[PDB]
Amino acid sequence: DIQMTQTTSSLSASLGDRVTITCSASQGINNYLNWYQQKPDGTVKLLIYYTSSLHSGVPSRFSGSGSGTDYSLTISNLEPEDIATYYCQQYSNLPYTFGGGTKLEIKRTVAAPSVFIFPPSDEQLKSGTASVVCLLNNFYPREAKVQWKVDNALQSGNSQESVTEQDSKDSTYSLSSTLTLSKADYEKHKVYACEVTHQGLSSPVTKSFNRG
Amino acid sequence: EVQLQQSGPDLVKPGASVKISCKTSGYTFTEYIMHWVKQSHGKSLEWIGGIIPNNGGTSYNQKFKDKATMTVDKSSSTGYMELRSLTSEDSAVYYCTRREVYYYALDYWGQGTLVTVSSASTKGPSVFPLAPCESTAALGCLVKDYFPEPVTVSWNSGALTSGVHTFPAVLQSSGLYSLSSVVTVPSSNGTQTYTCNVDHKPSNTKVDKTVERKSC
Repeated sequence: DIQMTQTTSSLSASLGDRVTITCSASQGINNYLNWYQQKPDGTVKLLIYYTSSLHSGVPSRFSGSGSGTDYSLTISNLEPEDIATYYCQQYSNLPYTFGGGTKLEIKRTVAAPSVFIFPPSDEQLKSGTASVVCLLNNFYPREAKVQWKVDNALQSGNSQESVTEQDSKDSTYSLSSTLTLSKADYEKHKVYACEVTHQGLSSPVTKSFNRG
Repeated sequence: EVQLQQSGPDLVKPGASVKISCKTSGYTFTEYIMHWVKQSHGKSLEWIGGIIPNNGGTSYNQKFKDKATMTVDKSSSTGYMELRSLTSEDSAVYYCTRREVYYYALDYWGQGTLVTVSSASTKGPSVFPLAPCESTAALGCLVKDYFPEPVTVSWNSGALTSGVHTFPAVLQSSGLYSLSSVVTVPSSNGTQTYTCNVDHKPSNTKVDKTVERKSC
């Protein structure tokens, strides 16, 4: 059963740069090696077949190389739409086997998030829970501190975060932080605030509202 | 244009079977082998097997010989794969693909079918507006307390795509999923309305939630 190893599973590169993703097989596979790109939405595209042959409709920035056990996919100059996980596949033996994947992180200029806060809807309150959402839009890099303050009391343990995949045009991230309280807790307090610290902000930005 | 349309997501019981479709268009079904690939959450691709449509002849990955059964149906131009005796290890996305010759490769891919193997029951999302109490405004939809994955969100029936971020779902301590979808618009372009369209196929739940701007 032939093993495909993509040792480096997380790779970062600047737009314009040359990028190389490597793949080695447990035994020789005589150039019977294909490359796929999986987009964040789960769509899979064939890029390269039989080591070197560019699939129809694939930019020439993509090339494949190697022989025996060792294969590489090269992107001559990185574009924003190249954000993906890349997989190698051997067809020398059955079963067809695949590498672990290489996720390509894209490096670009710093951008601060624009920040938005949203109170819970009455439609949620009526059934006993209050979700308070803080949005960080279109920033780079991914590292960001979101702190919740309720009437200026720093919060812990009562919020969850989620982050988009890097955008295919502007290579930025967006992040949501949801603060979850009981209706009863939400209503004992006046000011809800989220404070964002990020490299692109010369000092933290706070967005807040008052209940009632 | 070649096209591989797979059945929708699936909640299944431990021990249950399930049968997945891949209806093909834009090529002679009989002239091309079909393979099936599995992808666990945050995982690599495992090849399951192939099937020659000309005659129904099959190859299987040894690891899946007891699990999976491929078939075709030349009239509907539709391949199938049945998974038997399901467990957690079968929670995955399953892709149908077409093999081409140039030198074999998988040159077209289905959008994939998310299978979740679980005891717990379907629950439809609650959909709540995200509206504010600068040079851009934002609003959105909170899509709370659903099981299993996935949901699709569009805005204005697929006519609003730009400025849109649908966040990946977090599993809450309740064992129910939640996510938000958001839209940003430059303050100027007041003109339009904002409705998020949420579809949870596992619960046959469709919901259009209009987000009241309350400009006046």
